Amino acid sequence: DRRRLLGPAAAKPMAFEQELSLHTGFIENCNGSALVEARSLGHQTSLITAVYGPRSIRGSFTSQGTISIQLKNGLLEKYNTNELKEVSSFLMGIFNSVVNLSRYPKSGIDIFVYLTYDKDLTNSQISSLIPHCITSITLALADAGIELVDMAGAGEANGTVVSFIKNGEEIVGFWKDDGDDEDLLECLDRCKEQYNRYRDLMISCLMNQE
Amino acid sequence: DSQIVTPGELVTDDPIWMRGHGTYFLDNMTYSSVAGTVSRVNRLLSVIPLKGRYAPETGDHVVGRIAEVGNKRWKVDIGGKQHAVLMLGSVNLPGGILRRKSESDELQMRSFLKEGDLLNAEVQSLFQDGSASLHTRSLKYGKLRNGMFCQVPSSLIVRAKNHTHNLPGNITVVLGVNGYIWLRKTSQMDLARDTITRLEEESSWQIYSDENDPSISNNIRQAICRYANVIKALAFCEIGITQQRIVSAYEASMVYSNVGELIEKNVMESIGSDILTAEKMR
Amino acid sequence: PITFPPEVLARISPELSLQRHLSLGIRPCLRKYEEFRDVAIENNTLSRYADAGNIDTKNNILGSNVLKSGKTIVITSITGGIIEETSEDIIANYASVYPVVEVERGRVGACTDEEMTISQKLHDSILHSRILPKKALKVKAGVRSANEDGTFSVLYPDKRKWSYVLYAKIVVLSRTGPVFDLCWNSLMYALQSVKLPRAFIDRETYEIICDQTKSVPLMINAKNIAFASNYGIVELDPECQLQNSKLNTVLIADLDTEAEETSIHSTISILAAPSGNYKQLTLMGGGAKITPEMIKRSLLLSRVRADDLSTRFN
Amino acid sequence: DIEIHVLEQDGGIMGSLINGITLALIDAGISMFDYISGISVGLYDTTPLLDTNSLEENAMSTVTLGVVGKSEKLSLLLVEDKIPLDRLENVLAIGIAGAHRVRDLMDEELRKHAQKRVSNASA
Amino acid sequence: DDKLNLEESWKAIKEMNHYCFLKNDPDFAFTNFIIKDKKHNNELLGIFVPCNLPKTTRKVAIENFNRPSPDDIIQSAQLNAFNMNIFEMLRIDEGLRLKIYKDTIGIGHKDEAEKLFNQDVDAAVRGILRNAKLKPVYDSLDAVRRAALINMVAGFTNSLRNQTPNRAKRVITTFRTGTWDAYKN
Amino acid sequence: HMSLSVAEKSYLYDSLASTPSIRPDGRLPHQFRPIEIFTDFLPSSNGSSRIIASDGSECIVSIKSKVVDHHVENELLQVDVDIAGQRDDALVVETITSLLNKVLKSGSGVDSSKLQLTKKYSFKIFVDVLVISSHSHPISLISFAIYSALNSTYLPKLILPTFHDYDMVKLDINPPLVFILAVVGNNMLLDPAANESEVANNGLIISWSNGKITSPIRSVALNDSNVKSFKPHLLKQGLAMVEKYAPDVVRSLENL
Amino acid sequence: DSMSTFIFPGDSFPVDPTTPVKLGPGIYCDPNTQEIRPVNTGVLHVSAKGKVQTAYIDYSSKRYIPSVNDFVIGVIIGTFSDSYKVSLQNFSSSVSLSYMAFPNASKKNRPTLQVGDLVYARVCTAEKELEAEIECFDSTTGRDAGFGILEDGMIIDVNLNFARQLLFNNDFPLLKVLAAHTKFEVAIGLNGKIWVKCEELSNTLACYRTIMECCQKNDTAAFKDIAKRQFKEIL
Amino acid sequence: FQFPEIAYPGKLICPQYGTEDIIFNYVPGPGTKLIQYEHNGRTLEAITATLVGTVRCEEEKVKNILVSVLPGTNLPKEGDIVLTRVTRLSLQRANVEILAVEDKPSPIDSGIGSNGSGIVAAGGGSGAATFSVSQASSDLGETFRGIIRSQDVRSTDRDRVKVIECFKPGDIVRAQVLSLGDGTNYYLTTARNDLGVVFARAANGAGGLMYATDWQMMTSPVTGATEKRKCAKPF
Ligand code: NA
Ligand code: NA
Repeated sequence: DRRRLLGPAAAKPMAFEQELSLHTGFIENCNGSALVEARSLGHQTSLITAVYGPRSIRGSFTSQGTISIQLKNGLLEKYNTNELKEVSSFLMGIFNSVVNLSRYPKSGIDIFVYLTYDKDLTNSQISSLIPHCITSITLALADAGIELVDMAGAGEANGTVVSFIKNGEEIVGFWKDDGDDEDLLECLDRCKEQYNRYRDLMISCLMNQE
Repeated sequence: DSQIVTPGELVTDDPIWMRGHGTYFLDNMTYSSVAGTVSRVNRLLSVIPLKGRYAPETGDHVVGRIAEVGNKRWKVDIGGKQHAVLMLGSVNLPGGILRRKSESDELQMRSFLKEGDLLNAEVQSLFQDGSASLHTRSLKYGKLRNGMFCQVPSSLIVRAKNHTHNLPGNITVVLGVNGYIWLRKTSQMDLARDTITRLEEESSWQIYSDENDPSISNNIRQAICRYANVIKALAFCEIGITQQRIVSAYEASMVYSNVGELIEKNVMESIGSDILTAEKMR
Repeated sequence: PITFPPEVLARISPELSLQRHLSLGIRPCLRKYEEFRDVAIENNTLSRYADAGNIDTKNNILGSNVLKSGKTIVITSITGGIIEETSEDIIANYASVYPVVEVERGRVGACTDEEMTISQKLHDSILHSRILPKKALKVKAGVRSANEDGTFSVLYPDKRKWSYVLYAKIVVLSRTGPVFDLCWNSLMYALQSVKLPRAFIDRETYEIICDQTKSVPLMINAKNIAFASNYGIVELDPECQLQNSKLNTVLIADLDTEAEETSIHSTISILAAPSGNYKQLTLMGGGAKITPEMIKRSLLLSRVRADDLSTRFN
Repeated sequence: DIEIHVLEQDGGIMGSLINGITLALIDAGISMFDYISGISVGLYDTTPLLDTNSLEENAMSTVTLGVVGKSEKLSLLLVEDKIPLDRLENVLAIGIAGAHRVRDLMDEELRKHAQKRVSNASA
Repeated sequence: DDKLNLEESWKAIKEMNHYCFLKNDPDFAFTNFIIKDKKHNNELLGIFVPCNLPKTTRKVAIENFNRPSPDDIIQSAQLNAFNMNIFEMLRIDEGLRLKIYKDTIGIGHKDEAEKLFNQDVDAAVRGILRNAKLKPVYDSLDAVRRAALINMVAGFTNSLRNQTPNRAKRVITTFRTGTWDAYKN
Repeated sequence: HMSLSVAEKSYLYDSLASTPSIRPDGRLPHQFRPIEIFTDFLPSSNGSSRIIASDGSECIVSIKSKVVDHHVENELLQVDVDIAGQRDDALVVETITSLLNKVLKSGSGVDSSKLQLTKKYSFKIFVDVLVISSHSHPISLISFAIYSALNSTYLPKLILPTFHDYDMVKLDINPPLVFILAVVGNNMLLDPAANESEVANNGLIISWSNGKITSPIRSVALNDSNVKSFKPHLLKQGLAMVEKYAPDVVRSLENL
Repeated sequence: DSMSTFIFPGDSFPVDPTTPVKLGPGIYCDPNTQEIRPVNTGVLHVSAKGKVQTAYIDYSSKRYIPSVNDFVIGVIIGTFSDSYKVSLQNFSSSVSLSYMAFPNASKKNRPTLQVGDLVYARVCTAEKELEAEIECFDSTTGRDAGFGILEDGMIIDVNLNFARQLLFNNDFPLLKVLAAHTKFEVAIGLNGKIWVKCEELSNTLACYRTIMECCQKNDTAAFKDIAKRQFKEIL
Repeated sequence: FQFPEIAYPGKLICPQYGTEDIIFNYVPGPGTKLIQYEHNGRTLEAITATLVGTVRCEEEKVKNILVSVLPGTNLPKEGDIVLTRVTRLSLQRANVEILAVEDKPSPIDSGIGSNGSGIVAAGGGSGAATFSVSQASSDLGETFRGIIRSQDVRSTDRDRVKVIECFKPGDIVRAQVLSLGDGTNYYLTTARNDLGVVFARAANGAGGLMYATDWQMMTSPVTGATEKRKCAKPF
């Protein structure tokens, strides 16, 4: 690498239900920002989002806003690039359903999600991580002053992530990747309860903070 | 029919001929630059390619899509080698001739035509590169509504006096010479191709409205689907598209009560051969 | 009476904003001339050896540091590797780390001039300040001998050579000004927390493998550990001075808030050791005349800042 | 824009690319002065071998030729491994000839495809 | 009748908008870590005003900016000239004198009562811009064809293709020559 | 196709959301468009397939194999996707790649035991996809091509492992199918056309194996213009629709 | 004054303070300090007087910067709606040449210049905020002023000092030693471009070679010799 | 009922209409949107806040009312006042870059220090050469670009406006957005008393700051010299 100090090439790498804290507007060089930390028994996570935008776009005139979402591995290179981009695409769909894009012609909104910390002491963790991503992105978008038709929420149960809006009446996101086979309804119910709690916490955070 | 020639082939050693497209020459020797048929029209010798993009000609009636909004002009996709241009002063503004040039309407060009809008237009003139300059000043030209778009190769569009036709089932077809085709609900303007009409003409105060007729019956929609499918069927059989062949395709397709059936290969071929046979027998 | 918020004033006329603030004895970052930003540190929280009782198996982080100054956050993580070696205070016998600085600003893509120069200067300054001797990176290979016949145990001394190679990933959130100092200090604390994993072995060659739990202290020369300071020299323009109802220059410490970064072109940066010696000095007279007095005050402030940063924790 | 996908490879792939381009460009109705025929010739000791496969391309030096139409003029001349100068010309001699044959083949297809699709389009 | 009553709608709004507020905020030493721990002059957040500058010259500047801008001068001039041109036109085609009227007060309704004329004229403008058909062409017409159109301003419309002997010649010619020339003589 | 005018979008949407839905070509909600498939045309590969759709979408799949130690390579099936006009860095390409890799994971995507040669060695399956042309989400297209390619895949026969020189054994496995659905209003559509996908409220990616609705299942925005939320009963509708109209796709693909 | 003196950027300006001095190239008036400071390395040049003396610094330069009343040789690189896009030097910012900027020119009667044509023009406008403008006519009367197309010649790249010396200094022997051998047409462009055309291609080539070789050599007296050896038509 | 005063995304403010007497028609302004929600198997048309802040329902000319949401207790739109920096000048137009929209800097990070130690443009460093167009909207310091045509400078005398006497490179100009324009440029105007140059430096950005003295003139305090601009009226 000509743009980085990677050191010697001869060298080889060394081989050998949950509480929530939500805060916004602590990053000064972007429009929106959100810190989300989650603590369940024998499992702790924490991630940060940053919304840069509405910014200018290269290319032809666009009739509406263009949202980009970038997942960044924090600390450990925990996940595959392909899976990260897949989740990114999923979230893009969700917030394409949520953000009021009509308000932002010829404009781009770039969202960055840093996965700083993800250590669960229990001895495919993407699924359990997605709802917190959605929480943080909704919080950061609301913090950036980016218009949202609703507060995008989500829940996870049995490898099934479901993202809701409108008091859980309708679905903006559905992610199911193995994680065993169970009937759909109770996963829906559990994820909806998680969604409602997360929603309450997010509005609360948006009323004590903004 | 005609002499089939390939690139680099000697067409004639005679220097008398003028030389059109598909040819190049060295002294008296004339060679072909494409694969196609030799064409002799008066003193003009040329070679017509078997395949090629739509080449716009002055006076052509085309359907196009707004690709770009620019400075005092629109860039429209016709399906040719280059984007056509549509000058601001080459369109009709909402109203009578009376309104003079404004800077304001130049600033709100997007209200008349925006990126994505389909329009019916005429090729006024050609630039040096061969790209088309367009105009929409006639009342029959403008933004297209109340229907569906489909397309065929431009070569399959046989030409006539008109390219906007009234078809049974109350559906008007707009056959662009570039192969771009619009299928719409027949309007009162469309109805008036016989031989309070003035109020009718003025009623289209909005020729840049993005709203459809609030009343489009399921019958008209089904018929739109059927016309689309049979036009695509004629295209698949490489049959030249004409009004009569379209209505004949429609009627012949009425055999299949479900319009979906028209998307299968053997059905398309059957409709095609039905039309050709019927044409040869008459 | 037309009015601009401090933010947009810093965008529109940085020089005017800076001068105007300085006319009141303050700065656009709301600190006075020689007032540093406070710093807060979470050390060795990301390392695998963070908890001696329950060592994280999946983790590969040898060292950790989380620094916060003003509103800027710097996260530094030290990973490692091993290279097979081939074949005094002089520079030849010293080593450095290989840092990758990632300053979080709006863009995505390859490294900016900022990131590249900060990385390289971190490397070079680690090398020249002589904080890390090559000898300390030497691996003492134990050997894995088989229990009787039936499994395996490893024996370490209380036959080729090998060397440790340290890598640093440094991410910077909420950048408001020059961030090299923060990166340096963060990397210093991080280096102090590094623990080197013990290593053992079994035209053909066998791989060396690190022990899962055992680790020895990365012995760095604490004498040579310096801390970073930066200063701006501003020339006061008589017309932009507020009424506050013949040329002057002022010294400014710990630059921030864009107005300062955009306006100030005369800068000093120091790596100073608590002992009294200096590890690095950079003078750039792009604007105002850099006088000896300014240099001396800068060295003084750098040394008190160094004592401060070295003492404030533990 | 020319978009090429090599699905299968067995040596002499450059000339193949050339031929594919010629065919596709002619099919597009895009005007050009003549055919360009691509061929490869290997040199085994004293004797040249026409249109080399993968096994022949290894353990042997090869020359790739891009010949314009029926002419002796070369659009492309590619030699990537060492060849005795005094034997190079000979290698070209057969190569050109081979390329000519290739032209005759491509031509032979086009005409047919023409003759077929100009007769059926009629009525 | 899928629609809901306004009262039912307000209800439904009250039930949808319901959420569970919670005053206090929820260990988490990292969040705490990231979230830890004058200027009454207002002369600093304004346009550059030189410290040197004397008060008199400041008064000069403020004075200069209190006087109308060149745009204002030309605009008001063009408006006044417009008013007297449209009165002079309407006068040439509709007589002027006071207090008696014979059907077929001065200008088609003290000659300071010209204000009333203006009052009338604006109404036409007020009346013209409102209806949506006309607004583009009036917006696009220059002062004199604009004047001819005001002159014309329900069933009078004839598709563009108290009284005067000759107005047709005068007004229509004015409408597509775009000059006051016919009126001048 | 793509970049329709607002008028066109309104017309198409109104037809597709009416009851019953009127599709631009008159298809039933569960009806597919005519496609044709060719196999066994790439001799160098262990398997091969080519699929052509009526709208022009064309895809090519190659099946190759190599011996690997399970212990060093836990993944015995790798899908590499190459879409023309799209860089390998592209978001959609890596998304499709990840998805396909998950549908075909040796874990439970397909039966890993069918690949085993020896307790230390096996065949790794390299599935190479080349999308020549696509006007809609090519996930079903690719899935079908891969199905055909795997159902006509032959591998060298075992006798360090040594193999028969001329005789080869047909790879026996039940490859999964991935279906794509368009959610338009209250209507579910199978095999969405480009114009249909331009106005669709949302989308459903639903995997399918041995006659069962299996994972992965995704909600996917077929565009960025009209992405709206949907009710759960629609999801149930989509699942039911797939498991109702999947065995006929399976019997159509598996009849040679 | 009359004595020209070598000078470096940053050196103290040595002219009379009480005497008014109009400042040419090389001399910079600092916008903040209002100090008169030299910014170019070369020879300081003070004209006698008149009404005020001109102080300028002649310095070696290869890159042309447009200034009004300069005679330049450009090449047409683009055609616009009401103007030509012209290049006075490769990699430099282009210059505008109005369609109206020609003799006997109206909106109906347009000039017949194509992309790739040589134009000999006068820099009429050289604002520091705007793109430079050239002209091919007398701006006052509107008739031909010896400007226009240059056909079938050969162009020669040359440093600015050489060109200025060629246009203004009549004691410069290059033109004279060239005239000694053949008849030729020459256009001198202060942008560092010299256009030459002879009746015979051989002679034009000879002119090209000898002009370039003369350009590379600092000594002036050598020219004649060079010309000789060059017009002896060696290969 | 009374409209709630605090607002968050997804919160419903009021139905489409209301009678209290006359029938107020509710128009979805900035921060709100008219969404048709579904409740009890039946339709409800409601104005929904899309932002966090205080809702406002103010009244402008059976009678409809503007419902919006203001943050506290962006993107250039038509009619918005933007503060710009003059980047280019030409006889026809003035190119500017939007630095702030309605007392809000855009972008939030200008990219200072990204390119090194000198004075470098937003994309004048190494980062600009390696920017991923595929994965991001724009580069670090990239700004919305705008154009002030010569016609759109003044309200009157629009035919013969000299932009060189109105703006200079580096000037900070207060403008209003006429049109969205194209992908590259917004179209702006200064044709109002409060619109125009709000900041300027003598010698085209090189000298010290000048202050506005008259509608068409600023002057430098240290030099006393006057320069011609189109000054936006302070206070
Ligand atoms: Na956009
Ligand atoms: Na050939």
